Amino acid sequence: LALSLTADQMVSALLDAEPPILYSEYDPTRPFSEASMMGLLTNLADRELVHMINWAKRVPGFVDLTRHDQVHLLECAWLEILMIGLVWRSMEHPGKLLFAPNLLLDRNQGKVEGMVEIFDMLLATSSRFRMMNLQGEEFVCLKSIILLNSGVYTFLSSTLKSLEEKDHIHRVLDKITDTLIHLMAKAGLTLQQQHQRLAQLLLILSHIRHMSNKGMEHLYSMKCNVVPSYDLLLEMLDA
Amino acid sequence: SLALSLTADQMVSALLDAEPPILYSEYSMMGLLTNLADRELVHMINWAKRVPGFVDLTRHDQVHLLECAWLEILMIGLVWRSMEHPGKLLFAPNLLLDRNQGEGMVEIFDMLLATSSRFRMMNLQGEEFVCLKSIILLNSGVYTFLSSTLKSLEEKDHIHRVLDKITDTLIHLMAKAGLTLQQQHQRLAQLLLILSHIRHMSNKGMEHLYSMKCKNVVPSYDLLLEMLDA
Ligand SMILES: CC(C)=CCn1nc(-c2ccc(O)cc2O)c2cccc(C(F)(F)F)c21
Ligand SMILES: CC(C)=CCn1nc(-c2ccc(O)cc2O)c2cccc(C(F)(F)F)c21
Repeated sequence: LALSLTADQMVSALLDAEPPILYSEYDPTRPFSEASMMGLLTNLADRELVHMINWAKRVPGFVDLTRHDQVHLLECAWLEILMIGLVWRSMEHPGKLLFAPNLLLDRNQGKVEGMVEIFDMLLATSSRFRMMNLQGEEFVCLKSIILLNSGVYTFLSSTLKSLEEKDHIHRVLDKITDTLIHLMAKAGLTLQQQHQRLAQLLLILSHIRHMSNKGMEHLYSMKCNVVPSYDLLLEMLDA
Repeated sequence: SLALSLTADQMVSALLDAEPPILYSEYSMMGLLTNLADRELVHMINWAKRVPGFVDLTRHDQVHLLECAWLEILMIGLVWRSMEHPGKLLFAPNLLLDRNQGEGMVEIFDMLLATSSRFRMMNLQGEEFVCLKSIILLNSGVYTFLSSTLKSLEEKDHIHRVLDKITDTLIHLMAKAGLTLQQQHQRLAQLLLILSHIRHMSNKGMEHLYSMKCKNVVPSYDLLLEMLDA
């Protein structure tokens, strides 16, 4: 089971679980309009969705959850997860968001003003990871943490099983924390640097939550989808 | 620079000394929060000026931090107040609400409750608490300064440096309470992850103000700037 993994076995499992990078619908009309871009982002996200489920089911400890909790965690975290993907992808492309390898946009290219604030936010984050020289093995830990953390406070409670599930999530989070710290020691950071890096990394998740909330906000503000329903996800979950 | 030299114990002591008082609700739900919020904000600005590192920022930077953190700061105070009242939110000593007295915003109410209860199972400590509060003041708005000029870059480093001193401070508090090296970093992580949840609740909150046509209760950049300058 998942709580038994060493830190080395946790990084390995997480690396192996990695989803693939997808391409954007090939050769769209350029220049873009506001909706054409959104049609492209939306299409891409939907296609990534399928793969994130495959990825989520291989996150040590995810499967031990009832289906209901697996869905609720994904519901809450999916955009955050895409967004950290993006920001990772974009690190060595100052000024640009690499949504797909055939879809690399600067702040002017794509066609709203609330959108450009998010874009700006994604760019900032990406620089920050670049500044911190974020490592791949750290990124997979962070992405996993996002998955297990984002929706855990809103399980709601009561029943003993509801408490068990929350307690299990929290224990997996702890091993991921042990894993991050292990990577940091391994790399030769002092304890003090280790603690500090861990904090700096985790604080960034709060910004990623914020951006997701902003993004979700916008998504709900179109008369179109375009946001995976509970049943959609449940289904996608049964093997 | 001052702030960067503090010890873990001096940092905590500065932070406890700076705590706002707990105010009473003076005397519709939106009515009561607005009355309370408005009075609390005055105190929050004076608390903020006392957070080590914070006055070393430019006034425009102080304002942006506050503008970004204000609801999360209210909210976290609320969760800490309610910690010892499971099932209830202690808005004020004379305004302690249960889930059922909770029109819209029962979602936010529930989340608030869940956070409080998370606090309670964690045995969250007053000293840890004040450290998290400060972390939020300095973290929530730092990624959106605007870099550009040399100053804005110097301001960002300085914030990150203070944040690191709050990190050392939390760890010190845990090492001193007896936690093992392992338990220290797991607890530091559990603490900070909760902050994502607070951000989340704050955003839902704002969302809810705008759909209540209550956009007005928000402190504006200029409102904030005038209060700081006093
Ligand atoms: C241009 C802006 C402000 C984007 C925010 N955003 N980002 C992605 C996304 C899709 C795939 C991916 O891998 C990573 C992503 O971040 C995305 C997908 C749908 C809607 C939005 C939104 F929120 F803008 F409406 C999205
Ligand atoms: C100005 C307004 C109404 C903000 C909205 N607000 N304010 C507080 C809050 C206020 C003061 C305080 O001491 C503690 C609090 O938690 C609060 C708590 C729960 C939900 C909301 C909601 F949904 F309106 F955003 C809240």
